Amino acid sequence: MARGPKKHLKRVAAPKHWMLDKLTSVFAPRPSTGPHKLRECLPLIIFLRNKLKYALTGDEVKKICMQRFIKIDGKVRADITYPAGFMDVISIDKTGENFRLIYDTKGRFAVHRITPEEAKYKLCKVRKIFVGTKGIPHLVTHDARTIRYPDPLIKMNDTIQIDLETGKITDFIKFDTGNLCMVTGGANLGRIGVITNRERHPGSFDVVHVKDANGNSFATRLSNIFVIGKGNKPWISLPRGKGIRLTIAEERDKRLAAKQSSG
Amino acid sequence: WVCRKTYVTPRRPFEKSRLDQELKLIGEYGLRNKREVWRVKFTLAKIRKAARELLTLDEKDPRRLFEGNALLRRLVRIGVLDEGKMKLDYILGLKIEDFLERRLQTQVFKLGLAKSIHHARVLIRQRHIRVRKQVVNIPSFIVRLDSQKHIDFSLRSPYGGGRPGRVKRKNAKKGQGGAGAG
RNA sequence: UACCUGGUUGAUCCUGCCAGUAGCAUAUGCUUGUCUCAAAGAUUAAGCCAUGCAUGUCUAAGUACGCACGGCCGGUACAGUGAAACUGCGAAUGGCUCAUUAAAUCAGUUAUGGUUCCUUUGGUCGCUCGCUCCUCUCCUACUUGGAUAACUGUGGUAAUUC
RNA sequence: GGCGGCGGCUUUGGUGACUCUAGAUAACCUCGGGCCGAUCGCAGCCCUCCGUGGCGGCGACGACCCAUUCGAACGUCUGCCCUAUCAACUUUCGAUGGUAGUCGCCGUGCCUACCAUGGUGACCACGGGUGACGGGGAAUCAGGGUUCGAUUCCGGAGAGGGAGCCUGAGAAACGGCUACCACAUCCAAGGAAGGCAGCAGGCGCGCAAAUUACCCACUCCCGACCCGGGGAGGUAGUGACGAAAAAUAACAAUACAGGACUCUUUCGAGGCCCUGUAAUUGGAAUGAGUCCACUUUAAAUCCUUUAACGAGGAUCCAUUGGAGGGCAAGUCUGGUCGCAGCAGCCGCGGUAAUUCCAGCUCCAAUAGCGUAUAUUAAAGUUGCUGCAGUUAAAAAGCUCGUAGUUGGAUCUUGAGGGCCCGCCCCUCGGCGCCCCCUCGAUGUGUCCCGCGGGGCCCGAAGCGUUUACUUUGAAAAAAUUAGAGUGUUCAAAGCAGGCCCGAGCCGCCUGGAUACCGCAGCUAGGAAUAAUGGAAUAGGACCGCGGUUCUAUUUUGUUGGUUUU
RNA sequence: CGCUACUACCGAUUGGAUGGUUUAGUGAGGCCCUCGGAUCGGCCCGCCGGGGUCGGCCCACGGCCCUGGCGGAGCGCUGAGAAGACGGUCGAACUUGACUAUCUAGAGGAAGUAAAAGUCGUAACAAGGUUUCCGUAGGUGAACCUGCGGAAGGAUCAUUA
Repeated sequence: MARGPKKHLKRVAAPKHWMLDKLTSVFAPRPSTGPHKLRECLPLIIFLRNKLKYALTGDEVKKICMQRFIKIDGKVRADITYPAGFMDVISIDKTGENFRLIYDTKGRFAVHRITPEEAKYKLCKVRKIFVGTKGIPHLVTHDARTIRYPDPLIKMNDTIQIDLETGKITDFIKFDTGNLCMVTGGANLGRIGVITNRERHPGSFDVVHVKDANGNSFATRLSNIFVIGKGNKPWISLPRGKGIRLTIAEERDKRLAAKQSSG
Repeated sequence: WVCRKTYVTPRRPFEKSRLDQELKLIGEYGLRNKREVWRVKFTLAKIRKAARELLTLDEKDPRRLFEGNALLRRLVRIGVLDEGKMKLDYILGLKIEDFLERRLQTQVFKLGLAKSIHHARVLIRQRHIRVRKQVVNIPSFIVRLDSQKHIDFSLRSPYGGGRPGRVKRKNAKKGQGGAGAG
C-alpha cells in the first residue's frame, strides 16, 4: 500500500553505470541519503569490494568502515554506501591512496588516483547564491554544503575549489565561456572539453552547444554541463578511456592490446 | 533465467526428399539424430540473414562494420569462413557442412585415432582425447584454427599415454586373468 | 522458409469455406541415461486458513540499585561485565496478490513560483544584541523539580500477551 | 560662505517571471501549547594557585533554523480494450465558472457563502461491456502485420469487505486499532482471544501447480547497531513447465554381396571402399554406474577430480507416432466382413481389407514423441500493404444533401578547383558612423574605428505569413532485445577475461561495446511538397512630416516651483 | 405430414436464487467541539524537625516565618486531568420498499434444426404438363392458386410498306 518509503533496494533494476551484475546477488547496496541525489551517488562497497576488491563479504566492509579507513571529501566515512557524488575524493586511509570520483566517456566510474595536491580541493560548480536572513549572502554547492559569506564577484555556475579539509570555501573559478566541462549524462557522458557556445531560452530548457577536445560538437543542456575549471586547464588528472570520447571500432583495437601483454 | 532452443523445426512435416537428405548428413559426419542436423540448420538460417541484412545496410556503418568485421572475424577464428573472400556476398554462399568439418568429430576422423565417424564420435564421447589441457566430451564443439593443433590422446585414455582407469587394466586383465586363468 | 496440401464436380475453370500444415503452452498420453539450466495455487478461491516461522536493535557515549555474573577497588554516584527495564529508532518498508479500476491505473513528457518530508549532506548554538541589565539584586549554574518502569510482594483472573 | 548669484561631485542582491531575497518600523505570540544542552562518553591544559575558576581535543546525542537527500502528493502534454439493439450528457446533491472565505501538507466547487449557467458530445462523448493491474517488455508473422503482459522489472491497488482513528516524515496499516458487515477461536457462559492475496503448508476448487525444508552464511535490510534479527532472501528439495549438451558401444579381422580397379575376349579371378550379415571376437574403450578421495557450500548438495571397478552379447537391450490418400512408409501376413472398428479431412470394412484388428515389415522423429485445447502464420478466407461486390457472398429504389473525406492552375537563385560556394534579374557578429577605456596620426581622449562593449543601421540577422513536413540534436528505466569484448570444455549462457614472477610479478592487464525510443514535446537545418499570409471604395515603407496633446524622468550641486526639448 | 433428437423462443408460477443500485430510516464507529471533574500536585495555614526572625542577640529548639513531617481548613485556587458526555463530523452498516442485473426452476406454449426410406398431392426442374420469380394482396389441407404492378433469372435479343 506504499504506507511509507521503501527501505529496501534490489539489483538489476539498479543504475547500470554502477556496473552491477545480473541476478547473482538479489539485493543492491542502496546508498544513503546525503549531499547528492541518489543516482549520482556511488556506494563505497561497490568501490571497495567490487572495484578494488580488497574485501569479499559485507560484514567485513562494515568492519572496514569500523576501521574508518575511508575519507570521502577529506571527511571520515564509516558508511558502506555513502552518497558520494561527482569529483568526490576518497582517501583510503590505510593504503595511502586517494581516488576522486569522476565519470568516463565509456560510461563507467573511474578508479582515478589524483595527486594529494588535487585532493584538498574539489571543484563544485555552485547550486545557488542566496542572500540569507539578516542580509547575509551565501553560496551553497551541489553537495548542499551551506557556506556563509561567498565571494563578492561570483555568480551562478561558478566552480569553487571546495576545501575538503574544512569546507569554508577557498578560491573560485568563474563560470566562463570555453571552460573545460566534463559533460555528463545522455549520449554525451564523461566528455570533457571547451564550451564554445551556450543557448538561452526564457522559461526553461536551455541547450548548451559543446565542442569537446576530439572535435565532437554537440548541443546538450546545461544540466549535462558540470564545469570543472578553466578552458584547457584541468584541475585533476584525466580519467581512463581518455575522458573525452571514444569510437567503438577503435575500442576493439584498445581491447586487444594489454590483455596478454602484461606480466 | 534465460534459455533458448538450439534446434529448429521446418513448417513441412514430411518432405521425404529432405528427410533422407538429413539422413545423409548424419551418415556423412557421424551425428546423433536429425537434431544435430537441425542444430546447425537452426544457426545457418540466422547466419545468412545476418549476412543479408548487413549487405542491405549502407556501407561505412559501424553496425555494418564493427559488428560485421567481428562477424567476419568470428567466422574466421573458427576457420569455417576464410577471410580471403571476406564479404557478405560469399557469406550468403556458406552451408551446413563447413561447420561440420570444423566440428571436433570429423577432425578426429580426419586426424588421429578414428577409423570411422562412428568411431570419431566415440573417441570424444569416451574421452580418449584432449583438445587442450581439456578432456573435451562434446562432439559438436565446433573448433577453431588453433584447436586443430593440440588434439592428442587424453591422459585419461590409458592407451596412447594416460593414467589407467579400469579398461586397459581390463585389457591387461584380458591377458592377466583372461589369459592368467584367474 | 514470402510456400501450401486434401475436399464441391459426369469431367472442367472458378469462387469459396472445410480439413490437413508449422509456431506456441499449459493440460496431458506414453516413454526417458548422463550433465547444464528451472517455470511452477495466476487461471479455479483476492477462498478459508490449521500449524512452522516472516523487525529488530547499545553504543568507549540515555539511565547499572539484576535478585545476576566477575572483584577489595570501593564511596563523591561508583564497579570488570551486565539480563532486564525505562529511553533512542525501525516496524509503513519487505514479501505476497492483481480482485479492483477504461484517461482511471499505467506509460511517456512536464510542473508545484501550490505542497509537505524522518533520515542523511551543510550551515546555524553567549545575549535577554543589556527592559538605554530582571538576565549585577531573578541568589539554581558546581544543575533544577517530581515520577515511573525494571525490583518487590500482595495479588485477583474458567480463560487473556488478563 | 548665518547664503545671493553661477556651476561640481550625485551612490541596492536573485529569478524568463512572484507583492523574490534583503530591509525597516509598529508590533504581534505560541499558555500544559515556537527556539538557542540541567546530557553522555573519551582525553589533554592554564592557574599571582591549590581545588578551584579559567579550557582543549576526541564523539555521544540533541535541537534552534534552513539548504540538502528522500521524495511525496497534486497540476501539464501525449497515449488504452468493446458497444449507437448506448445520442446527447452533467446540479438540486456544486454540475460548471467567479468572488469571498472555510478547511485541508497545500493548488482547487476542496468546501460552502454567494453568484453565474455554465461545463461537454457523432472525432461516438454520456453510459454500458472487458480475468482491464498498466507499462517496461513477450511470442508469432518476408514485409505488412497478429496474439500477451497475474507472472524474477517498474508504477498502481488490497490484505475478508467497508468505515473511523492512531502512530510517525511517511500508514484509514487488517504480520495496528476501533467498530460494522460477511467469516474463524477459547469459553468454565462472565467474557477473552482471530484473519497467509508473507514463506511454506493445508484444504478447497479444478485439467492445473512443489518444503508445513535448512541457514541468517551469501544477498541485503533495520537498530542504540561491526555484532543482532529477518520464510526478505539464500540454500537445496519438489520439479520431461521448458531449455542446453547428447549416451545406451565402437572398431577392425573374418566371410560374403558386389562398385571401380588389375588380369581376363568377357566370364571369372585378383581388388579394396567396405557395410549389412556370420561365427566371433581381438586388443581398444567408456560412464550409464559404483566409489576411496580432493572438492563443494551457511553446512552442504550436485558438479567437476577420481585410486578402483562396471560391455562381444538377444549388451549396460529407446521411445513415440504413421503407411488408403492428403502424408514419409505394408498393391504385406493373418483375422474380421459396412461387423468390430478405423477415418482431423478425403475415407476403408457389405469376403479373396493396402484404411479395421493384430502380426510382420517399413517410415517418421527421438529422451522424447503423441494428444487436447489455446493462439500465430499459412490466409490476399478481413486483404493498411493487398480482397471481392453483372452472373459465386457483396452497389442502397432513386436523387439531393450535411458530417465526413477529397479537391484546378498560378509569385525568381556567376566564380574557386575536377562537384563547391554565396548570389543574382541588429541581441550578437559586423563594413561603416559618433560616444567611451581609444587603436595605427594622438597615448578621463581623437579624424583609419568598434574590430572592445556597444548604440543605431547594414550586407547578415528579429527580418517578411506561418506551420505541416523533413532534418538536426537533446531527451529517450534497466532488464529485455539487437549485438561487441568474451573458449560457458560446445551449448543453453555469463560478463567476462589475460599474464608473468618459484610463491617476494608482492604485482602487471584487457574489459563489461554500440543499436532501439509510440507519441506529444524539445531542438535546430530545410522550405520542396500540402495548407497558409497581404493593399480593395488604400494600404504599406520612409523620423515625409506636420500641428495638437498625454505622460514618462536625467541633468540645472541638490531639492522645490513651473517650463520645455 | 409420420418416426424422432437438438435448440433458442416464450411461459404461468406478480417462480426462486445471487449481485448492483436507490428512497428514506437507523446509525455503529471513531474525529471535531462542548464539557466533565473519578482524581492527582502546588500554594496555603495548624504543629513540631531544622533554619531564620518578631517571646528569646540563649534571635536558641519553639511561637512566628522559611522549610521537614502531617492532616484539617477554605479544599480555597489552582496545575494536571479521567471515564462519561455534548452536538455535529465522517460514516461501517443494516432496515425498508423501490430498483435493476445475473443465474435458474418452469408446467407448458410454440417452432426450427436434426431425424433419412412414415404420408399425401405433384409445386417446380425439359416450356414440368398452368414457364419461373418479385413486390403485394387474397385464396388454397399442403406443395401453392389467383389478382395488381413488376422483372428476366423464360421458352422470346427476330416481324415486316
